[PDB]
Amino acid sequence: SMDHGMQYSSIYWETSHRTYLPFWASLTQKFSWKIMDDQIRSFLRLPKPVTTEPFVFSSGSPYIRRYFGDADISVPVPLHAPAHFAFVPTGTVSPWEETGMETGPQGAAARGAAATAFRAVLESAWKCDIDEQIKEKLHS
Amino acid sequence: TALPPPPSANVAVSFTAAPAEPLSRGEVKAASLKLELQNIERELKDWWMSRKILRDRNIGLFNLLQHHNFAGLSVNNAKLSDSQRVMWTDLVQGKPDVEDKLSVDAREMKVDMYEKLFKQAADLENPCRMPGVAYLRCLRDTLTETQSARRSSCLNAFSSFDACRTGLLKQQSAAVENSLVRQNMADVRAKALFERRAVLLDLVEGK
Amino acid sequence: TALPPPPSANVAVSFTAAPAEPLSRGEVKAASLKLELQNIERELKDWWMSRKILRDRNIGLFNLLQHHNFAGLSVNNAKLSDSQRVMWTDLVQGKPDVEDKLSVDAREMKVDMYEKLFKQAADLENPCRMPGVAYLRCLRDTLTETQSARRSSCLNAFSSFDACRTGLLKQQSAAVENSLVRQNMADVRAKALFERRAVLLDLVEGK
Amino acid sequence: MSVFEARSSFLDLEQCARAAGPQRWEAECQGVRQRALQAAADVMSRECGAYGDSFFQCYRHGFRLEACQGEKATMQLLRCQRMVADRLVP
Amino acid sequence: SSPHMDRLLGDLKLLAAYDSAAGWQEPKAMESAFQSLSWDDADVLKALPQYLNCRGEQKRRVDFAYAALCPRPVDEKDPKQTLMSLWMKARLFSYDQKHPFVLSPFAA
Amino acid sequence: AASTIPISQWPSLLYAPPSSPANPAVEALPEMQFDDLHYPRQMLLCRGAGYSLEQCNRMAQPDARVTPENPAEKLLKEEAVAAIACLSQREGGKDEQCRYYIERMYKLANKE
Amino acid sequence: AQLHASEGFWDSESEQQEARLQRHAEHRNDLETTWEEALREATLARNFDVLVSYLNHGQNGIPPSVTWNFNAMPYGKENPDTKTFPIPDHEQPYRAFSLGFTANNLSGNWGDYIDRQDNKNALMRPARMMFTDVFIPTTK
Amino acid sequence: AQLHASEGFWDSESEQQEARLQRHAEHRNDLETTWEEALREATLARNFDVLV
Amino acid sequence: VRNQRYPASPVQEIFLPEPVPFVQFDQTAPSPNSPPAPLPSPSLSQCEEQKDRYRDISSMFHRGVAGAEQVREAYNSMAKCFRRVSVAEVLESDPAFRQARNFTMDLKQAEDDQRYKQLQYGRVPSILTKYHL
Amino acid sequence: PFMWRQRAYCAPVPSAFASQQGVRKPLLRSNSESLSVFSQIPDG
Amino acid sequence: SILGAEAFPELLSKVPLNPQMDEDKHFNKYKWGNEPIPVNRRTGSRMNSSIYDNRNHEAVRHPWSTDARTFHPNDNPEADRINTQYSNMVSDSFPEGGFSDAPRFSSNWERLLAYHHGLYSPEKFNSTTKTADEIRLAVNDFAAKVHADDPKNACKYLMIEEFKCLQSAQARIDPQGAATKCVKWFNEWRQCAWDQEKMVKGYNYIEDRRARKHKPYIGAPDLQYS
Amino acid sequence: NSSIYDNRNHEAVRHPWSTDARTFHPNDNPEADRINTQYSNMVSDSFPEGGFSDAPRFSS
Ligand SMILES: CCCCCCCCCCCCCCCCCC(=O)OC[C@H](COP(=O)([O-])OCC(O)COP(=O)([O-])OC[C@@H](COC(=O)CCCCCCCCCCCCCCCCC)OC(=O)CCCCCCCCCCCCCCCCC)OC(=O)CCCCCCCCCCCCCCCCC
Ligand SMILES: CCCCCCCCCCCCCCCCCC(=O)OC[C@H](COP(=O)([O-])OCC(O)COP(=O)([O-])OC[C@@H](COC(=O)CCCCCCCCCCCCCCCCC)OC(=O)CCCCCCCCCCCCCCCCC)OC(=O)CCCCCCCCCCCCCCCCC
Ligand SMILES: CCCCCCCCCCCCO[C@@H]1O[C@H](CO)[C@@H](O[C@H]2O[C@H](CO)[C@@H](O)[C@H](O)[C@H]2O)[C@H](O)[C@H]1O
Ligand SMILES: CCCCCCCCCCCCO[C@@H]1O[C@H](CO)[C@@H](O[C@H]2O[C@H](CO)[C@@H](O)[C@H](O)[C@H]2O)[C@H](O)[C@H]1O
Ligand SMILES: CCCCCCCCCCCCO[C@@H]1O[C@H](CO)[C@@H](O[C@H]2O[C@H](CO)[C@@H](O)[C@H](O)[C@H]2O)[C@H](O)[C@H]1O
Repeated sequence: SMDHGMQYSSIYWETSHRTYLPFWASLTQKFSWKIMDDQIRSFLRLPKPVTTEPFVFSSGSPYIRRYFGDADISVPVPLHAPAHFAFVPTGTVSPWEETGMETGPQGAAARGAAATAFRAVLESAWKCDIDEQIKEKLHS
Repeated sequence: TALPPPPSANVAVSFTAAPAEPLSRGEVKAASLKLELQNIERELKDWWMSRKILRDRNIGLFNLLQHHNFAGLSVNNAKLSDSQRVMWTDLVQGKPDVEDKLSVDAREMKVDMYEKLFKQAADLENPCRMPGVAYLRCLRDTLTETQSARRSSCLNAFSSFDACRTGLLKQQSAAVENSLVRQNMADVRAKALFERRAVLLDLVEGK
Repeated sequence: TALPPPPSANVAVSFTAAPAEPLSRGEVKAASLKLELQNIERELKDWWMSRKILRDRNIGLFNLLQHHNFAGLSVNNAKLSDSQRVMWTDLVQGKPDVEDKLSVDAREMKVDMYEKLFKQAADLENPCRMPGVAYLRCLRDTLTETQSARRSSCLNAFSSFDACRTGLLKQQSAAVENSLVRQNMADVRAKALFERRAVLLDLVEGK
Repeated sequence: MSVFEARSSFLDLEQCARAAGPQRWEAECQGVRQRALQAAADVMSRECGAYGDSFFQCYRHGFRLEACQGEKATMQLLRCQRMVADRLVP
Repeated sequence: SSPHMDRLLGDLKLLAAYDSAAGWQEPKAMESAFQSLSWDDADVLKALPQYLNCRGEQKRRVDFAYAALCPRPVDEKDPKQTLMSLWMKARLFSYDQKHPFVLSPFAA
Repeated sequence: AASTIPISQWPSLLYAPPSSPANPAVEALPEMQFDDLHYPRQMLLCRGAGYSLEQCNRMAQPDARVTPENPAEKLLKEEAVAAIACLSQREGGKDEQCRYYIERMYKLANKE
Repeated sequence: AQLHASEGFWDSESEQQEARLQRHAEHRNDLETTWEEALREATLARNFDVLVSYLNHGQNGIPPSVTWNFNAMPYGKENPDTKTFPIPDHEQPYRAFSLGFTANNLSGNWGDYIDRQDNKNALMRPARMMFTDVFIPTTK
Repeated sequence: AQLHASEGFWDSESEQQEARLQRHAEHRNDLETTWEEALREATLARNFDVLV
Repeated sequence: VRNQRYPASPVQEIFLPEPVPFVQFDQTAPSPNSPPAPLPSPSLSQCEEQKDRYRDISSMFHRGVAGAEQVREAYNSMAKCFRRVSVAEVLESDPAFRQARNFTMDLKQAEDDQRYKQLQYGRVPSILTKYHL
Repeated sequence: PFMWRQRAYCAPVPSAFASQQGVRKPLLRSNSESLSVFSQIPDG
Repeated sequence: SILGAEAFPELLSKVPLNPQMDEDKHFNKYKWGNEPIPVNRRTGSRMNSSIYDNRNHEAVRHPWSTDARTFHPNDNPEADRINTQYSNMVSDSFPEGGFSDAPRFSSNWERLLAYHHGLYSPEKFNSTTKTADEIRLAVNDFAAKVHADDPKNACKYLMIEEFKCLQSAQARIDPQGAATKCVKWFNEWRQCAWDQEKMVKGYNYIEDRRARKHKPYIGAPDLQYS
Repeated sequence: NSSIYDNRNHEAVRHPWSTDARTFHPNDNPEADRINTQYSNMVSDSFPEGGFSDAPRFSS
């Protein structure tokens, strides 16, 4: 329901805003010297742009120009089928699995050294308390 | 209440912590135990959540029925009038019949009350509706008569009505019994799973 | 493909079909067997769906990597150029070093190629990136020298590089082994569950 | 590292203490003592890590979260430790 | 019956409270915290001068733990912050010299 | 007075925080570090060298690349010990019982 | 522009999420139907190899991990999500100037090409017609 | 008219369905949180009566 | 509920804002030129009410009509009374604290000292030392 | 090159994950090209 | 034997850990009181933001059932925000405890499939906001690694700044919103890469002669630019 | 959804479970000749004979 829409906003001209168009503007028309310049260059053998040559020296990898019906409209296209490399081992990561909940080195490392250190500190304090309890129990 | 999410590393660990040596027999057995534990916990959660949801829903239904002052085959309502209770107990357990002491107009009124009550109680999908309505229609036909002469004519319909009635009662009893049995079996199974999980946690290994 | 939905009654059955008598011992045992069967089927479905999804995803990843012409620590790519393959095998397994036969400009070019390749291969999260870049920087510093004089200076960094390298290799091997073991255990468990379900279906009762 | 192992370690400790005596136990039973404490510590970590991580998170966030309100963040951890001790040492 | 654990958790709570009161501009609350920060522990008092002179692996362990707990560098001019830091480090040093720390995830 | 800090000014808020009664060392905030990859990297390097897990765990050491230590703990040692003694004896310095030592330390550290 | 549309660049985050959900749901339904079929066949045959063989009855590549869209790009004269370093005034452009006894362009602001605003203030917006030499109303 | 609005009479089927879904989700989350808490307590106490 | 720092916010903030407070000490009172006098050495002769009230409240809690806050309060009072003598023993025995006890210094020497030049934080080593490069 | 799942502007286009397609068009393209005007259109 | 005797000094000495606890337990040690953080800012769900989206200000849809009550950012904040630290600022744009749209998967294959289709990541769903200290630690580690990678690089601080802005905007839990902020530093890094390359490999162009009206006015100074 | 006074009109109905959002489209521009005018062929213009494709498979 987007095509053929109604006029949603109003069209108007504010009082005394200028138009910058004379009465012969409709008979006026545009012009570019580019076509004539190209003809003259071709006839006088003037320096040509490098876009006339399909091969591209502007990079190290091979590029070839694809032309759209004219030498003025071109795009470079790479020829290489680039080989990519990964200095990575396979099967070393399972991102879907939450690893902070599983017990193990991978779990602690998905957690952090701060949490592991805190756990170790709690462990040490608990061991101190339990050693005191063991002493007071076995001395009896 | 819930716990806060667990802490995560600030620096990115991609694979640096991955093991550089294959697992051992004890670690494999520990992994198997972990899987068994998670399966047990899944079963326990299913049982517990089903039990909780059903209990809550049924207590809510009971409170709603008590709020709207409902009465069923098991007459367990204290806010009932004695007359309404007598009429409902006659429809459920006894025999609806008009007394000879009443005038014909009062008999018509009593039969209309019976019919209104029973039609509001039983819908078209209910099996006992047709027998009940037939019996009450026979009563309407035999208003200007005595109970002795009305029995011979209305018995053939009261029989079917009482049959459907007793069928519903037996259905209710059997439902209660079967639900109790199933519930108890499920609870026993859950308890056994809990003890199995306890022993597996005593045997688990790791840190 | 799927089956069509099962047929439903046209006339409304509300409770007319409910049992009017409590269940029996055999029926209770059959219900217990049905519950066991459904649990077994749930476990089997979990195993099968996980296996299927993982297989599909990993085959798709392999096809994508083959389509984009990727090469990893296990050099299993046939569309590689011999020069690229030599360079990658030196970065993974051998020792990157510039030959004395080359001119200084060609040595600089070779080191730049090594650096570009290794930086595209290893990201900042990778552990071996810093040792590799340090070794290549030492090479850049020691271009105008012989291999004999360059070894004494670059060995201290090549050691760390080779250590990280071998660590990654061991990680990959251990991952393969552990995944195989876990997969085989899961498949054996699924097969056992299937046989248990078969015997329970031979014992099931009802119609 | 497991409850069974920790209980066996504590039994070894107690029997070696009964063998040595109340005067030379602290000098003759150090290795068994350390092993028992380490096993009990592994058990405590495994069974109370969640609560420790929760307290760590609350401390990081200044006890501004919902689960950090009140004293449960601490009482849960203390109760877990007490339960582990009462299950191991006696 | 768990004094070490209790006082550790209390000191952590009081550090958090001091930080919050500083953020909210509350001298009364932050001084209350500083005063309640368990200054009457003989063990930590006796370990303080030992930590002030320790060196090597023990010091590195204690500093690693203190960076895990309180990684923010306190202002070198605030004696209250300096003293609370010293007290926490001395407590950790006492715990470590009684039962050393095991900070690595890999262990057996 | 204290106006809201939009989300676009948070990176500067992290390394140039506003003034508080308990400020950190802003000049040292870029030096606060705590590596979560220390032990994983150590183990990886050792296993690549060829050591076993036990040898790696015995050779492991805690990270030295952590937040630097406060120089006050070495320069104001005696004054800090005296202040801590005063606190331990006077219940944390309630009703200004360690103002003496605290002010001596503050002067030594600030110098107007 | 059509190439961008194939990649979902002009789509919103809601539309991207809905497409992702649609793929998820189709895949899930296919999987569950295949499981039902496989289980039925393996039950009537009493063999596990049938279940195993049903694992390859359906792998081109993978779904994209992340997506980028046009609405995620920031815009705004005051929006600090576009400000890295101040642009010098001798490089910033000028706004048009119109001033006369009859009309001006200083009593209002029309805005940018994207973020437009009404030039008239609230009190005279209901009387916009009165500030125009010509007015073409909406279609409704 | 305000009474009708309390009962959701002026609301559309989409809005009714969304409210229904919202109730469903709140209830589900409450249930799962309560289950996690109950399981933790019953595991630290090793007793089924706590779950009950 | 908030007690605004600037009730006349549009006007007060401009010409009389609030400064960052100073918490090390009051700063409005004179500076003592002498240390505190050594308090009398304590002993267990002052734990009477603490011990007896802790016993009473623990008994009443075992009954179930006391509570836990009272128990904690009483136990902490008693523990403070004991920590007093523990700390006194530590201070009087350990030699490292004798200097701290007989420590004395004046604001003039404090201002004349020059240790504040060396209060600069260090620099964390390079991350290459992890790989030993 | 550090936070790939969080930096989608530096990620490949969804047509690259598909494993299917004189000289051919490149198989791998990024979304960062959207930040260039003459990346796809010509400079004619 | 009572539990936790020496562990609640906050309770024994009426020390509040925050103005909320102060107001609750009636300690009254916060001179400025407390302005409660409402529930819509304490918790909530992820929402669509752009005005060029039809479902704007609506909760994000997931494969799982989710509470659709959204987190509302602070759009009309009070003039005085006494605590201008990151702790109190982050609550205006994210909930500290994370969003309330996390799933509890009934099975592992559902999790697998969600991840495979790009609808779930634990890094994104089971997590809290990052504290300023954590952000700084991460940024400083990344900066050290980049410096070790290459000191004589010009785009180094630009890469560090995009990393910093991502971390500050919490890209772990709001990746799209954070990229919306950091793409500018990415673009600057791209430009710096080209500039460094053209300085290394000498790349220049023939500049044309000076234009006849390079100066708008003869009396104007023509400041020379490299 | 069907009503024009609904904002999500012509959009699939949302359920607690994941559902394919491709909707059944009624026959709005039917051909003049509908040779079979039996209920069998008429019902397909407003409902799918095999039912809708939004059925759940509950995990529990
Ligand atoms: C109180 C203050 C006092 C102090 C003063 C203070 C100020 C001092 C400074 C001076 C002011 C400077 C201010 C800054 C100016 C900037 C703004 C500006 O200038 O432009 C704004 C304004 C903005 O317009 P715009 O929308 O932006 O469009 C801009 C375009 O560029 C232009 O738009 P355009 O091109 O569309 O408009 C041109 C227009 C007019 O252009 C012309 O006509 C060209 C001029 C020719 C003039 C000579 C011909 C006169 C013929 C008279 C004979 C009539 C019959 C006699 C009857 C007698 C009885 C009544 O063209 C037409 O409309 C159609 C005519 C086409 C034919 C023209 C050529 C043929 C001419 C011969 C006729 C032949 C007919 C044959 C028909 C076919 C038969 C087969 O520009 C204009 O409006 C331009 C026209 C202005 C005309 C104003 C009408 C009044 C003229 C009298 C002025 C006062 C006279 C004083 C006494 C002297 C006379 C006696
Ligand atoms: C960061 C700091 C920055 C700070 C700021 C810095 C600022 C920048 C730097 C500034 C540096 C300083 C530079 C100096 C200041 C710049 C000023 C400037 O450039 O101006 C720009 C600015 C315009 O720029 P703009 O961007 O284009 O603005 C928009 C357009 O203006 C919009 O155009 P519009 O749509 O509104 O249309 C206007 C229309 C307006 O057209 C009319 O008003 C004409 C109406 C005539 C009606 C009666 C005509 C009767 C004639 C009949 C002829 C025979 C029949 C022929 C039939 C066809 C002709 C009708 O067209 C014209 O304007 C025509 C102008 C050209 C003709 C001029 C005629 C001059 C004759 C003078 C006569 C003197 C008599 C003296 C006798 C003394 C008494 C004894 O100036 C204006 O304000 C424009 C209006 C100017 C007023 C002209 C009014 C002339 C009326 C003459 C009536 C004579 C009747 C006498 C009767 C009394 C005796 C009985
Ligand atoms: C060179 C100076 C001398 C020549 C003067 C030229 C004409 C002066 C222009 C008209 C002055 C009054 O302009 C009137 O106030 C401002 C102008 O920005 C506009 O007001 C509008 O923009 C302002 C921005 O500042 C907003 O605060 C206001 O909410 C909005 O309505 C009105 O729409 C306009 O009607
Ligand atoms: C005795 C020496 C001669 C005395 C007379 C000097 C007259 C010079 C003024 C003429 C106008 C020059 O205006 C402008 O300046 C210089 C030339 O001067 C040119 O500038 C351009 O060409 C000159 C070559 O000489 C380059 O050095 C310069 O880098 C380039 O920008 C412009 O193309 C010209 O447009
Ligand atoms: C049928 C008969 C046809 C007659 C043909 C007559 C041809 C006449 C051609 C003259 C063209 C000159 O064109 C103009 O000249 C001047 C100097 O001369 C050039 O040079 C001028 O501009 C450029 C830069 O803008 C610089 O060189 C310099 O600043 C200035 O000298 C202009 O760039 C050029 O646009």
